[PDB]
Amino acid sequence: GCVEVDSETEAVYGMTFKILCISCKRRSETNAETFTEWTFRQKGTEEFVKILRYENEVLQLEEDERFEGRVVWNGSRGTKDLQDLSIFITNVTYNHSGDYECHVYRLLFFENYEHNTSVVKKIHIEVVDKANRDMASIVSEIMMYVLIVVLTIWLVAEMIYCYKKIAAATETA
Amino acid sequence: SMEVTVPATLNVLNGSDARLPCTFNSCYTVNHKQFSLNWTYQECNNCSEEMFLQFRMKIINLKLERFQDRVEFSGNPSKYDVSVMLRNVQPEDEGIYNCYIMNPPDRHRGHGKIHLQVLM
Amino acid sequence: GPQSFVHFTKQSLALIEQRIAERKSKEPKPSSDLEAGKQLPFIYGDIPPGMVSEPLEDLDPYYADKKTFIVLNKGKTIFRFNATPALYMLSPFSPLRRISIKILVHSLFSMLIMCTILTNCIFMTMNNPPDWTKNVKYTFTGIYTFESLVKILARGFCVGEFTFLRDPWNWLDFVVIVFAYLTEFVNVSALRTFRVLRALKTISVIPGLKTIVGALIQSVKKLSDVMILTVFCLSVFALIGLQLFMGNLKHKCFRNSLENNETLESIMNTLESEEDFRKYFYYLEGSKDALLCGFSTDSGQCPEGYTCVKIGRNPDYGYTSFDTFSWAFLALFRLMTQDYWENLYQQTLRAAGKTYMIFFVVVIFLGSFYLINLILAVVAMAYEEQNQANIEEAKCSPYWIKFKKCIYFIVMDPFVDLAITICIVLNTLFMAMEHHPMTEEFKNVLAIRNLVFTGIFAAEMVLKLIAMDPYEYFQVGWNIFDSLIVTLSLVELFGLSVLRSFRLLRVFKLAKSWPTLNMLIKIIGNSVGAFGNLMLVLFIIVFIFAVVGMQLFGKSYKECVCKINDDCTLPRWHMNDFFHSFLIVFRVLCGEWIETMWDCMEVAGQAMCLIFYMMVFFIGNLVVLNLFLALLLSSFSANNLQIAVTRIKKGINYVKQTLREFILKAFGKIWWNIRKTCYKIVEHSWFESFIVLMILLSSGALAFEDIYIERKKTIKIILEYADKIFTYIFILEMLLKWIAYGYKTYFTNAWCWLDFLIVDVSLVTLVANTLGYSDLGPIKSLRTLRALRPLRALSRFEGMRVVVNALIGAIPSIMNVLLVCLIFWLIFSIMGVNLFAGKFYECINTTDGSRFPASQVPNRSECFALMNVSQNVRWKNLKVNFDNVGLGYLSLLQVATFKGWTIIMYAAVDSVNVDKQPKYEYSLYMYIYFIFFIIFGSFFTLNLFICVIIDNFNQQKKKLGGQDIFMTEEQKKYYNAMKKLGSKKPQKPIPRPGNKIQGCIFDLVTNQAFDISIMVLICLNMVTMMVEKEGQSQHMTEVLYWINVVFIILFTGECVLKLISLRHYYFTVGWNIFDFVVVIISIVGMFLADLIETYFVSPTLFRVIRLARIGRILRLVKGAKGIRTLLFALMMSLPALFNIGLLLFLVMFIYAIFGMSNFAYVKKEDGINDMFNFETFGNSMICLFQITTSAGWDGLLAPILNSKPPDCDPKKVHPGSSVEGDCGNPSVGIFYFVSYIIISFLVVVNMYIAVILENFSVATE
Ligand SMILES: CC(C)CCC[C@@H](C)[C@H]1CC[C@H]2[C@@H]3CC=C4C[C@@H](OC(=O)CCC(=O)O)CC[C@]4(C)[C@H]3CC[C@]12C
Ligand SMILES: CC(C)CCC[C@@H](C)[C@H]1CC[C@H]2[C@@H]3CC=C4C[C@@H](OC(=O)CCC(=O)O)CC[C@]4(C)[C@H]3CC[C@]12C
Ligand SMILES: CC(C)CCC[C@@H](C)[C@H]1CC[C@H]2[C@@H]3CC=C4C[C@@H](OC(=O)CCC(=O)O)CC[C@]4(C)[C@H]3CC[C@]12C
Ligand SMILES: CC(C)CCC[C@@H](C)[C@H]1CC[C@H]2[C@@H]3CC=C4C[C@@H](O)CC[C@]4(C)[C@H]3CC[C@]12C
Ligand SMILES: *[C@@H]1O[C@H](CO)[C@@H](O)[C@H](O)[C@H]1NC(C)=O
Repeated sequence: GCVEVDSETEAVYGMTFKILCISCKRRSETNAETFTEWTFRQKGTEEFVKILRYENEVLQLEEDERFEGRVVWNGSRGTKDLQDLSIFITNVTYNHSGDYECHVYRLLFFENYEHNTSVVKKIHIEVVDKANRDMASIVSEIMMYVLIVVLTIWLVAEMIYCYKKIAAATETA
Repeated sequence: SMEVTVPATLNVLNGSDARLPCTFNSCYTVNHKQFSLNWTYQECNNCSEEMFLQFRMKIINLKLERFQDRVEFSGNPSKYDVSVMLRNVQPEDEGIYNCYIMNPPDRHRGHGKIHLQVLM
Repeated sequence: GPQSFVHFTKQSLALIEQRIAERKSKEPKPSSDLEAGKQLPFIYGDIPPGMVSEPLEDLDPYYADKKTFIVLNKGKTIFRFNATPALYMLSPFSPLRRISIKILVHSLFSMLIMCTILTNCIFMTMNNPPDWTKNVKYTFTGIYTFESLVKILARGFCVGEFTFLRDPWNWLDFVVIVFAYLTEFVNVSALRTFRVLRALKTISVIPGLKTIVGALIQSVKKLSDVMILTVFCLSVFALIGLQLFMGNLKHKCFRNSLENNETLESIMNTLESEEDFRKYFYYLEGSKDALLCGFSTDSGQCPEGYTCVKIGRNPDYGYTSFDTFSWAFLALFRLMTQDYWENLYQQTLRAAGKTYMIFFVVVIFLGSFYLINLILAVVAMAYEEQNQANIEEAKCSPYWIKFKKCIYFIVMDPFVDLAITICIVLNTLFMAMEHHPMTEEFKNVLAIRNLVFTGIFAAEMVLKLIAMDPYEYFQVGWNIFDSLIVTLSLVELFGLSVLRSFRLLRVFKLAKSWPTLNMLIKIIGNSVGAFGNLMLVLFIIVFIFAVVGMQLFGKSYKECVCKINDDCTLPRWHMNDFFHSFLIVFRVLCGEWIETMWDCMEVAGQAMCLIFYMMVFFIGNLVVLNLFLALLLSSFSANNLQIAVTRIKKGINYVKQTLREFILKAFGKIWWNIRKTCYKIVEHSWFESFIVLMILLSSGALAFEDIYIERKKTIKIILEYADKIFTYIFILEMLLKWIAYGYKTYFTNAWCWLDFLIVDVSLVTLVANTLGYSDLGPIKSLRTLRALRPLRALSRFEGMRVVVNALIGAIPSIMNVLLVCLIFWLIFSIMGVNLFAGKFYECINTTDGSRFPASQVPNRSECFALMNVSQNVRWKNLKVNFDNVGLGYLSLLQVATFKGWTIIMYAAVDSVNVDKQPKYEYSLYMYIYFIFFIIFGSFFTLNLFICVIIDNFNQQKKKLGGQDIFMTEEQKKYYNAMKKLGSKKPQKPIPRPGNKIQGCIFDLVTNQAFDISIMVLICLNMVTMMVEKEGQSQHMTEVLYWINVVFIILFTGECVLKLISLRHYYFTVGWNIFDFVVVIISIVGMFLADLIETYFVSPTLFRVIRLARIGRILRLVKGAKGIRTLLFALMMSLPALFNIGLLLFLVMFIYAIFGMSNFAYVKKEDGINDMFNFETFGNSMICLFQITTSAGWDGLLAPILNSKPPDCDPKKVHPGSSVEGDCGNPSVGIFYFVSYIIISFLVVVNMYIAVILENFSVATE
C-alpha cells in the first residue's frame, strides 16, 4: 500500500526531475479530501513563495517565470483523495535549486465528525551539471571485489598448504 | 403474552390507603425514554377507559377530578414494580383499574387488570 | 444333577428358616456362573415345562441357607429375589408375586418399556406440542408407574438384599415418578430434564453398547491427574496473562475534537446505544465493538482525529478480557482448545503490541498441544487395556435349467467383472464433468450416458440373478449392494440421482490385488463393529443434551432475541427448536463453543451456560472423540485381476508369435593427489562452519526485502552486491565438491541435487541480469524462486534431517490412504455439485452487504433490472462454492477443517434453485448433508491418516531396534541420563548436626509437617495472586503488597533454617537449589520493581519483572506426584520437540519469504488487514503461525482468490511502489495455503502426537 518515501535531492541540469512528496493516511480505510500548496525558496534567498496549488483534479500555477510551462503533475489522478503529491520538472534550470515545502491539507470524513489535518514536508534540492554515483554504490562495489579476492586467496593458499602435505604423505607411503 | 402479575381482585376498607400492585418481569432492561406506563380506570365493568397516569421518563399524573389528589405512584419501575397507591379509598373508587406496559426495545405490549373493591 | 430345579413350597421356606435359626444358635462366594441375569448353564439342560416362570428354590449353595427364591424365564435367565414377604404382606407363594415375576421377565415387558421410552423421546423433541399430547403424557406416566409397581412387587419395598430400591436404576425410575406426581398435584424445566435421562441408563444395557460405555467410564476415571495438571498449568498461564494484559482490551479510539464542555466522563455517563457510541469512539463498518488500539508502535493505530484511551467495555459482550482471573482462565481454556483463538490473538496484539506473539506462541505449542495430546494418550491407553483384558477373559423347470446354465456359462468373473469396474471409473469421471454454466447440449449428452450405463449394469444384475439361484445371489455381500443401486436408479428414471455415486465404492473389490491397499481395507473392515456402537452412543448423548438445552434455554432464547440480534430475529444458531439444538451440540463436539456460549450467556445468564456447555464439551470432545482414535489405533496394532493378467500373457504373447510366424511364411598421479587435497578441505569443520554461516546470512538478505525497501536505499545496494558474492561462494563450493567426491558420488546424493539446483537457478538469474536478458516473465518468476535458498540450511543440521527422514519413510504409506480418502471425498463432492451448483448466487447491496429481501428481487432478471435503475447492486457468488468438482474439494476442505464452513452451510440451507434469490432457511434440512460429510471427513478420514502415520513410525522404530527416530545422537545420551533421573534410588540420609540447636532445627525441617505447611503456604500465596483485578482500589493494592512481603519473609526463613542444619548438603538436592533460586529471584524482583515504579519510567517492564512472583507458585509441582510425573515426561520429550520446531521454523520462513514476494499489495479484506498482512517479514510470520493450527486460513485466502473486477482493480497506484494493482492469483493462493496446512498437519500435529505417546508410556512405566 502507501509507503512514505523520500525524494532524491539532486537534479541534473537540462534534464527532467521528479520531486516526491508522499503522506499516507494512518488508517487506509478512512475517507478523505485533500489538496496541496507548494512553496519554494531559492538557494541564497529567505522567503517561501508559493508556486502551485492542486485541488479537485485541476493544477493551478502561479505566474513565476521559473516554473511557467515546466512543471506538471505526477500525483494521484482522479481521486480527490491524493496520498501522493509530486511534481515533475521538465527542463531543469539552476534556478530550481533550493528548499521546497509540500503543504498538505487533508479533510477526513468520519461518522459524525470531520477533521482538518495539515502536514508539511521539506525537500532540499541542488542542481548539478552531471549525475554522480552515490557513496554507497561505489564503496559497495569496491568492497565486493576485495571479498572475492580475499576469499579466493584464502582458498588457493589453503590448497597448496595441504597439497604439500598430501605429497609428503604419498612419498612416505 | 407478557409476564405481568396483577391481582384481579383487591378489597380495601373505605377511608384507608390502598396499594395497587402491577409488577412485570419483561426481560429487556428499562430505558426511561423508551419505557411507557399508562394507568386507566373503569367506573362500570365496560365503561370508558379513564386514563389517570401517563409515563414520559417520569411520573405523569392526569390528576383526575374523580381522584382529586389521593393518587400517587407506588414503585420504582427500574425495579420492575409499577404499582399505584390510593389514599383514603372511597366507594366510587370501586371499579376496574388497569396497568398497560410497553418495554422497548421489546415489541410486545403488556396489560394489567385489577378490580378494586371497597369495604365499609 | 441337570434337574436341580424344585418348587419353593412353604416347606422349603421353613427348612431355610430352621437352618438360619440353627446358625444363630451356633453363633463364601457364589457361582459367578449362576449369577442373576446370566444364562442357565447347559449342564442343567432344559427346564420342566411347569417349572419355568415360577418361584423355584435357590440353586447356588452359598444362598441355599439364607432366604431367597430364584425364577427362570423361557430364555434360561436367572432372576434372584427375596423370600421375605415385602413389608410382610404377601409371600413367595402368594399368586400375585408369581404373576409379577412372569410378566416382568416375558420379552413383552422389556420390549414395551423401551418402545415407550422411544416414543416419549419423540414427544420431548417437541418445541410446541398439541393438546392430545397431555393425554399421551398421562399414558406414559401411567405405563412407567405400573412398571415401577410391578418391580416393587417382585423385589419388595426396601425389605432385604434384593429389593426394588436397592438397584439404583429402579431408584431413578422411582425418583422420576415421584417428581412427575409432585408437579401435577402442585420447577418444570428441571423435571423434564430428569425425565429424558431414563434413556441413558435404559439403552446402555443393550449388547455392544456396554463395552463402549465401560471404555468411556474408565477413560474418565483415568483422566484425573491429567485434568489436575491442566488446571494448574492453565492457572499459571492465566496469572501470566493477567499481569501482562490487564485492562488492555478496553483500549479504544476516542474523538479528540469534542462538543464544548464534554469530558470523557460526561460522555460515558450519557452513552448507552450503539449509535451513540459510534458517534464518540471509532468503529469499523459492521462491527459491534469498537476498534482496539494501543499505545506502542507495534500496536494498532488510530485514525487521525481519534486518540487512544482505556475506557468502556471489553469485547464480545464483555466476555473477552484478562481483567480478572476467572476471565483469564476462560481465555486460556480457549487457547488450549483452540476455539477462535485467532480472534483473541489478533485483538490482544492490536492492543498490546505485536511483540506478544511470543507469549501466544509459547502457550500454543508447549501448552495447548502437550495437554491435548496427553489427554488423547490416557484415553488411548485406557481403551487399549480394556480391549486387552476383554480378549484375555474371552480366551417349466427344464426351461429354468436351460436358462440359468447358459447365462452362468457366458459370464466369466475373470473378464466380465473387470470391464464393469473399468466402466464404473468411466462413469464417475462423467459425473465429475458436471458444472454450473453447462450448455443444454452437454446436459443431454451426459444424460444419455447415464441411461446407457445403468442399462449396462442392470442387464448384468438380472443376468446374474437368473444364473446363480436368486437365493445364493442375495447371499453375497456385494450382490446386495449392486441390486439396491440398480433398483434405485430405475425407480428414479421411470433426490435419488445423488446416490449413484456410491456405485464407485465397488472398486474396492479389486483392491484385493494390490497387497497393501488390500491390507488397509481389511483393517478398516475389522474396525467397523465398534465404530458403529460408538456412533450410537454419540448420537444418544447428543440427542439427550440437545433436548436438555432446548428445555432449559429455549424459552430464554426466544424472549431475549433482541439482546443477541439487532434485527430481533432468532440467530442462525439457536436452541428454540430441537433441530437447532442438535446442531449446536454437534458444533460443540466439532469444537466451537465460544461463540454460541457468548450468546447463551447473554440470554440465559452466565452460570447455566458455563456448566451446560462445559459438561457437553468435556464428554463429547475430550472423551468420545478420543475413543474414535483409540479404537482405530488399536485396530492397526480371489484376485481375478491376476487371472486376467495371465489370460493377457497368453494372448498378447501368442498372437504376436503367430503374426511373426505368418510374416516368416510370407518372406594422472598429480591429479589424483589433488582430489585428496580438496577432500581434506571440504570435510574440515572449518569449511563446514563457514558454509553454514553463509547460508544463514543469505536467508536474512531475503527477509530484508519488504515493501519498504525503497525507503531504505543503502541496504538495497548492499544486498545486490551481497547476492553476487554469495553466488560465487556457493559455486566455488560446488566445484570443490565435484573434485572431491566425484560426479558419481555427487549426483547420487540427494542433498547434493538440491544444492545443485539452487545454485543453478541463481546462476541463470545472474547471467540474465548481467547479459541484459532480464526484465522478462521467466526472469521474474525465477527471482521468486530465490526463496528456496533457505533449504541449504536444512541439510547442515542433524535434527532437521532426522525429522525429514521419518516423514519420507511414511510417504509410501500415506499415499494409499490418500487414494482411499480421495475416492470418498469425490463421491461427496459430486453429490454436492448435484445439489448446490449455481444456487449460491445472490443479489446484494454492496453499500452494506445485504441480500435483498427476496420479496423484492425474486430471480436474477430482477437483480439486473435493479442494477439498471440503481447502483451498488451485484449478482454475487460465493468464492468457494460447489460449482464444479474441483471447487467442491476446496469447499469440503474448509468444512472438514471447520474453518470457513459456516459461510457455505448458510448458503446451502438458503438455496432455492438456479437463478432464484436465496431465501432464509428454505432448505433448512441441508445440514444433514454436512453432518454426514462433516462426520466422515474430520472423524474417520483424518483419524485414519493419523493412525497410519503413527503405525508407520512404530514400525520404523521396530526395524532399527527400538531406537528413537526423532532424536539425534547427542540428544540420545541426554535422554538416557534424564531417564535415569526418574528411576534414581533414594540417597543417603543427611547427618544430623550436633550443636543442640542445630539438632533441633534439623528435627523441625525434616518432619513431614514442616513441608506440608510450606505447601499450604504456597497454595495461599496463589490465592493472594488470584484476587488481583483490574480496577482494584489503592487499599487493596497496598494490602496485597504487604501480604506478599510476609510471604517472602517466610519463605526466606525456611530456606536459612534448612541451610543451618543441612549446611553444604543443602545443595546436593535439586529441588533445594530451585528453591534457593526462587528465593533470590523473588527478593530481587520486589526491590527492582519498587525502583522502576518510582525512579524510572517503564510500566511495561514493571509488569515483566513482576512475572517473577509466580516462581514461588511453581514450587507446588514438587508436592504433587501426579503433576510432576507428567512434567518429567514433557522434559524427556523436549529434545524431539526441538527438532520438529526447527523444521517448522524453516518451512515457515520459506513460506513467509514467498508471501512477501507474491501476496503483498493485495486488497485488504477478510483476514488480511493493516496489522496482519504479508507486507513485512514480521507481519508475514504472525499470519503463518496462526495458520499452522489451521486457524483463519480461509479468511486470508478470500482476499487472494479474487483476480477480476469489480472484486479487485488491476491499475491500483500503490504510491511509493512500482507494482500496479491489488489483484491476487487464485492458482497460487490455493496452493500456498493448502500445502501449508497439509505440511503442518504432517509435521507438527502427527509428530507431536507420536512423541507424546511414546514418552507418556516411558514415564508411567
Ligand atoms: C479422486 C481423485 C483421483 C480426483 C480425480 C477426479 C476427476 C475424475 C475429476 C476431479 C476434478 C474434476 C474436474 C474439475 C473441473 C473441470 C473443468 C470444469 O469446467 C468448468 O469449470 C466450467 C467453468 C465455466 O464454464 O466457466 C468441468 C469438469 C472438469 C473437467 C472436472 C473433470 C473430472 C475431474 C478431473
Ligand atoms: C531438475 C529436474 C528437472 C530433474 C532432476 C530432479 C531431481 C530431484 C532428481 C534427479 C535424479 C534424482 C536421484 C536419482 C537417484 C536416486 C537414488 C534413489 O535412491 C536409491 O537409489 C537408494 C540408495 C540407498 O539404498 O541408500 C532415490 C534418490 C535419488 C538420489 C534421486 C533423488 C532425486 C533426483 C536428484
Ligand atoms: C453419505 C451421506 C450423504 C449419507 C446421508 C445423506 C443425507 C444427509 C441426504 C440424502 C438425500 C438428502 C435430501 C435430498 C433432498 C432434499 C431437498 C433439499 O432442498 C430442500 O428443499 C430441502 C428442504 C428441507 O428439508 O427443509 C435439501 C434437503 C433434502 C431433504 C436432502 C437432505 C439430506 C439428505 C437426506
Ligand atoms: C445414531 C445413528 C448414527 C444410527 C447409528 C446406527 C448404526 C450406524 C450402527 C449401530 C450399531 C452398528 C452395528 C453394530 C455392529 C456391527 C457388527 C459388525 O460385524 C458390522 C457392523 C455392525 C453391523 C455395526 C454397523 C453400524 C451400526 C448399525
Ligand atoms: C398509553 O397507554 C395505552 C395503553 O392502552 C397506549 O395505547 C397509548 O398509546 C399510550 N400512550 C402513550 C403516549 O404512550
